[PDB]
Amino acid sequence: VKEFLAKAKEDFLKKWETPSQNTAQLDQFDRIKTLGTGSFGRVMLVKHKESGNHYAMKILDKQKVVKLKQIEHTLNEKRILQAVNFPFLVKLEFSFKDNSNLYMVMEYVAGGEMFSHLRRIGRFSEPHARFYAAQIVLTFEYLHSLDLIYRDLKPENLLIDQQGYIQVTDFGFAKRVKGRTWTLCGTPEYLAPEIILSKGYNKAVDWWALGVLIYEMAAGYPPFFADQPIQIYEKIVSGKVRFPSHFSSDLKDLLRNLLQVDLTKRFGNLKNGVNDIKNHKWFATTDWIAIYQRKVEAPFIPKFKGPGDTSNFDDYEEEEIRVSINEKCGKEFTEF
Amino acid sequence: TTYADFIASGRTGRRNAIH
Ligand SMILES: Nc1ncnc2c1ncn2[C@@H]1O[C@H](COP(=O)(O)OP(=O)(O)OP(=O)(O)O)[C@@H](O)[C@H]1O
Ligand SMILES: [Mn+2]
Ligand SMILES: [Mn+2]
Repeated sequence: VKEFLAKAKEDFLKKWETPSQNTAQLDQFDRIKTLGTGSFGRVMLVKHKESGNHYAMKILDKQKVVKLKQIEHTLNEKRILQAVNFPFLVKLEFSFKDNSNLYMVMEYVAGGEMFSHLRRIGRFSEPHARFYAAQIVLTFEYLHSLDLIYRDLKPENLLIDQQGYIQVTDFGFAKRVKGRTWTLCGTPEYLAPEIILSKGYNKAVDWWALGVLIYEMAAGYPPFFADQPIQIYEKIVSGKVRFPSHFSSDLKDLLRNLLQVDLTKRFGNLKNGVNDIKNHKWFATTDWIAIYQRKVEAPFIPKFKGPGDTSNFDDYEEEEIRVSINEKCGKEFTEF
Repeated sequence: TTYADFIASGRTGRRNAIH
């Protein structure tokens, strides 16, 4: 693992220092249907004309990015995503910009959000949850080794591919940082207490978020929920967690160590780092190399009808993609 | 039950990032 990460860093740093730019243009694609929206972007299924391949095109309105104070975040998002390379990270295939918008064209992950399956099924079995959790553990090990913090782990940002494995999308809050950072960002249910309390924080927040994810996958609801974010934050900071009756003793132990307010006690953040998690009893059956090599049989594989099938995604209201004859925010996004 | 309370709550749909 230590040789692997060393080589992986060399590869990442070359691309980090000299990023890819302007590798496609809008008229090379036919836009088909919206796959998802979020606070910032719209992601559309598109067909690349010259190849016939389908992709997922994230479209960011430059003026909205500026309004929502996401300039640096969006530049981070693209710079990091074009530089990373890992089996459970979605691949950025092209990126480009026009007068009005920024575009990031990713591999289309057709199995849908984990979110939709989780809500429909209700909850995942512990082996099912563990399979996904192991992929996230390996991905964070990779990202943290590159000095990256991810900061938006949630089922809505996790896609299921044709083999039933996870693809992490949405690097909107990802940041390369060696020290502390202070930005209040993420999604309410998944925020670590130290973010809420306006403290400097570090990559330990991703391990907290993993605790929340595992809990939600196995329970079918988050460990801290309420009608409004303010009410959720009060629950998070108190830190009191109650577990479903069906949770194994091993799972409860793991979660007590991940959903730990005390940073000196939180798994992932101690002397042994990620190995405290990898060697925990809950993961005793996990073959970590087999997961990385994608040789483990997935517990669930979504139904796939054919190329361009969007059956695993909700329907969204469509909007015209507008491109002004005047360049917007040219200097701000020069490096994009 | 906690499940019933969650399903009757206002945050069972997709959650977007804070902004
Ligand atoms: N590569 C992909 N393949 C298929 N669908 C995708 C892909 N990337 C994103 N999506 C879908 O589009 C949605 C929105 O994308 P994304 O999460 O990047 O937008 P956002 O505006 O940054 O969201 P957030 O509010 O969480 O910050 C995702 O939740 C997912 O449903
Ligand atoms: Mn998202
Ligand atoms: Mn985002």
